[PDB]
Amino acid sequence: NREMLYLNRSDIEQAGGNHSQVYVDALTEALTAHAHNDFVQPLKPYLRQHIADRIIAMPSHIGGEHAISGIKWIGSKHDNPSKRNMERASGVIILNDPETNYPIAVMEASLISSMRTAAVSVIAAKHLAKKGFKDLTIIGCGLIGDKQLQSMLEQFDHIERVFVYDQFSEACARFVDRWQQQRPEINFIATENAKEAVSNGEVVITCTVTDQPYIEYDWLQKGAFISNISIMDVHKEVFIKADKVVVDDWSQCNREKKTINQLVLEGKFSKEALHAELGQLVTGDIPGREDDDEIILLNPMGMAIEDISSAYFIYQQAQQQNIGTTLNLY
Amino acid sequence: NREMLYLNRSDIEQAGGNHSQVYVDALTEALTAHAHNDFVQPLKPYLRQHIADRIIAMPSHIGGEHAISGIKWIGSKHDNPSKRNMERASGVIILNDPETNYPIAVMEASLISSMRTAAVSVIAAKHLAKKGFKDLTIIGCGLIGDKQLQSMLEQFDHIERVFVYDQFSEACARFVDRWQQQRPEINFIATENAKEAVSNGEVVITCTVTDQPYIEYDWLQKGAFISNISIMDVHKEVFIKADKVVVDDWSQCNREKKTINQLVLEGKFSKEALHAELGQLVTGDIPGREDDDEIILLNPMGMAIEDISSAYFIYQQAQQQNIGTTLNLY
Repeated sequence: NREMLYLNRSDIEQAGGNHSQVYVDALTEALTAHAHNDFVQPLKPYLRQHIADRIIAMPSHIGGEHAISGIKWIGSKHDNPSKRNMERASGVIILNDPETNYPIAVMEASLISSMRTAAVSVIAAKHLAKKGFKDLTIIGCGLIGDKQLQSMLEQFDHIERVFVYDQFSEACARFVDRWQQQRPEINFIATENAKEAVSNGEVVITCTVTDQPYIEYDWLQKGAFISNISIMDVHKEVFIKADKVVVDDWSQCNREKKTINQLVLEGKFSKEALHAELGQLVTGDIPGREDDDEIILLNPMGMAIEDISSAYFIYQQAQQQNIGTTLNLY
Repeated sequence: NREMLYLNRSDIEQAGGNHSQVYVDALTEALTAHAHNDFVQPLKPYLRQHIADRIIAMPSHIGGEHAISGIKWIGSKHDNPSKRNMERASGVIILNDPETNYPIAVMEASLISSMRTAAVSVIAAKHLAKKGFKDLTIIGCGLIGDKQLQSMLEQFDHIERVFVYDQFSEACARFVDRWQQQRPEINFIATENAKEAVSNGEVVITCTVTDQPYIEYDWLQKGAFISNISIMDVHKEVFIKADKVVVDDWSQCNREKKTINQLVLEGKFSKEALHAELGQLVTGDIPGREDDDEIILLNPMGMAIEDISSAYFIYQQAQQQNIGTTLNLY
């Protein structure tokens, strides 16, 4: 019979998707396959009927000993939390057996999506953050910020303070209150503005939904690593002044015309100026942080192979634990 | 609760998806919205790890009084029937509420896909075939050919003979035998070659999987309508010599470099030479067949709005009849 496994968010959590390790492990493998160019990843088509209101199709194939195909079909409505009391992002991931191309799994996407994006920060930090760093900064208190924080805390037990800013001060206060209770020994500090938050972080993670940059280069401590997960938060000067700029995929960043492409089109950046793709750091191909004064920027577009790899890892754990609903295709 | 309806192929059939009318009705509306440019349809990204071995993401939004978003994620392995005794094509359609962008349905795609492609031929024939035509030609005896035939027979009761060719003579014989039993009064004729089949058809439908053209212009009877569903079957001269060429979407056909784009890039065709987009015939914007000697070619790329419209029609019928499996997203 042609069957598929359906995994809702509860099943995904039950199968290990509520903690970072599975994502770190999945993405380490996927980033390795990426550095060996053993994947295929078409440009993501956006469906706009805000730069946030859209549904994005993210297909990819990851080659290798355990190859997998699939697509993340993920949408957002800026309005959902405020007007409808629903999460902003929603979606499904479909997995496909590359032997037959048949769909084999239908899974909830939003948890997986935000967890894999947090694992991006984790893996980058393992390579690019100062060793033993004590101060973490989160900008933006949504579900992205929440998974970013959860994952950093799981992966780096030396974090002692967390600086937190959201321009909706209310969202900030609720976020700090819950986390302060979740982790009583860690000092969570709600800051009065983004500058205060950024200025204090040895690792800074941007998790907002604006498209105007506010982060200025001189807010950055010497030795800082900034994981610019929400893309548009960082002023252009930062790209020009950081000692190292890392991306997930050069060809994606250099599409017309994202911030890096605009920099290239004037005479201000080039593939030559780029320190690394992330996968290249994973493989030990190119060094990561080399001293403790370097200010280092990661600017990831976000890649389908990350979603499909993660979802696939979780699917196998679910199958092993008899989790999920078996559906018939026919 | 965030819930979705899962409809497998059996449910889709139970909900009316096993007959043409629902597709004709869905596509008439979608083609109307297309002619009024009330849709958004990104270029389809192909995932190739044969021109047939791939998975295609087909996202679209159809505006209008009952707007709907969604994606068809549909794959093929040339090999599946021969090596694995599985259907070549497989896939899922996901539907999305454009209010929130949340997914609302997960449905089996392959039946819907082939049925909507047959409805394309039906609707085009209503506008472009000679009225009362008696002779139908099917080239290719797969599931595409099968749905094309089923739908023409349902929609045109004046068909008296069906000329059938498949280059795998065995596939042809099995197809004719089953259909001869299904419809005993109609003469099904297995032909010795494609030329014999094409030469006899007042309506000719191409349903093969080759990428080399064999159909020559002078095989075509005066007054013929050819629905070139499998795209590559028709020699270039046909595009140049037909009295009318109709497409589903000009911008899609003129992408670099399909047959029509190659014609445009040399000096041999232009948007000026094109008689119509299909939607324009539906709206009564541009006349269809104007006399009974005209030889008329339809060359459809295939469009996401057709899949999503059809799936949406079927979803509503399913909801009304309590068909399908309710899934939780969370």
